[PDB]
Amino acid sequence: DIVLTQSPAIMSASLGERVTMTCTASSSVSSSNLHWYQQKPGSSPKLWIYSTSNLASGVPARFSGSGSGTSYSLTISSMEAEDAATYYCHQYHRSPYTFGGGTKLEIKRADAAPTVSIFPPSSEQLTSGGASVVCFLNNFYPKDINVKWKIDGSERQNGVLNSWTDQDSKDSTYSMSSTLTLTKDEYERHNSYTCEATHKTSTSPIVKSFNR
Amino acid sequence: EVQLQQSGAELVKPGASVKLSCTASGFNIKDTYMHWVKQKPEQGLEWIAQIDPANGNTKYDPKFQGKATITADTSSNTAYLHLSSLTSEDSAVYYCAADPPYYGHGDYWGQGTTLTVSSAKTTPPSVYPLAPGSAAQTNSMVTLGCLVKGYFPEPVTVTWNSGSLSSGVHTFPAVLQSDLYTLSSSVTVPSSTWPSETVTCNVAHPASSTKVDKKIV
Ligand SMILES: O=C(O)CCCC(=O)Nc1ccc(CC[N+]2([O-])CCCCC2)cc1
Repeated sequence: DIVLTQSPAIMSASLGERVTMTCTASSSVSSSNLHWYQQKPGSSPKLWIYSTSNLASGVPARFSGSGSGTSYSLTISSMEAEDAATYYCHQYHRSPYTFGGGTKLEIKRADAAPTVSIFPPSSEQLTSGGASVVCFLNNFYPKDINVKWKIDGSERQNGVLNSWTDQDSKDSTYSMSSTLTLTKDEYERHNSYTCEATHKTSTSPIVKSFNR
Repeated sequence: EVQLQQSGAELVKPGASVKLSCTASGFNIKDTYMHWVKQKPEQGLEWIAQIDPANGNTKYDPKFQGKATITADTSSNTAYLHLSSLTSEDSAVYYCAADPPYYGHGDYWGQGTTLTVSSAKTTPPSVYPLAPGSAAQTNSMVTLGCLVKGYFPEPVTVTWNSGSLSSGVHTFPAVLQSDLYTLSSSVTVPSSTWPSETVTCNVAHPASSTKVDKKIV
């Protein structure tokens, strides 16, 4: 029940940049019982800093920790690509033991407009009585993006499923996939299917559509 | 190496129960404290319970009381986590962890045990090709795709041209829609060599022992 709050929730850092993130406890804890873990998608959390300021085995010298009482922080002298991950502070002071909500550290790169591609349902799908229209918005930056589905002058909200990829290990971009699914009938009933993407890289939306 | 080895992935129907195991090598669990931590899909970490294997004493986060039971066996050097009356809220990756067993080094976490609670039946995916419709005026490169839909359970394995096409590929995290999963994958290749050099999407679903090859046309 000692609640741990991490700030910010998400943050980007250009390579070489100094980074600082904080962890605040609802009640004071011994600095010897406040730890930090690093986690990367697909693997277990790994001890990063123990007892507030000590680096765990193999952790780079660029990392550091500070604090006591209710206020703590983790600092990276100079940001490196493999520092990108989620860092969780943890208190092993009093039970129930708790973890902060985490700070997801991403890599800051130059903005990049999304590559949008729309795809009509397949005859194979149509034969089974279904119709999914897919739209890919690939390799863009930053992650913020809004996708709108328009069928014959009507915004289509329900029946859309979106999925985002983790920041690309090679170019630090993000990709998104959006799928609008209707029955075979609804789909044959309309002819204009549009996927509209609004990204900060441009004022006007990127538009991709098809007919029939 | 000192390490914690957990039992395999679990796929259980709601209302059932399951017992996960964690076996230590390189140190005796009776010399430290063993824990179980839960991480819900795409979420943070939640401490579940603690046990001192030397005397069996336990500690539980109040919200898992009546749901989780931690135990340990020093003769097998194994810690266990029992979860009853499973619900979808129990689906998560469960990690066992040991406080540092030796001076000079940190703690140890197992590789994790994925637990999926769902009543869904094993269902193979419907693989649909995503080829460009309009005249397609994207000069140097073209993006194609594959829609892997309505399958259970996870995972599915998606490759392009049997693993030969690995660059410019984006396989998106699956999404759950009505107990069944759906995912998509895109691949961008030179338009100069498509459709002359065929692009095939290969989807494999282990649980249903299916493997479909959908050629983009
Ligand atoms: O790394 C070194 O050189 C010295 C090791 C010291 C050290 O890492 N101590 C330390 C580190 C982590 C913890 C937390 C252990 N814990 O089992 C983690 C899972 C949740 C419950 C608590 C407790 C103590």
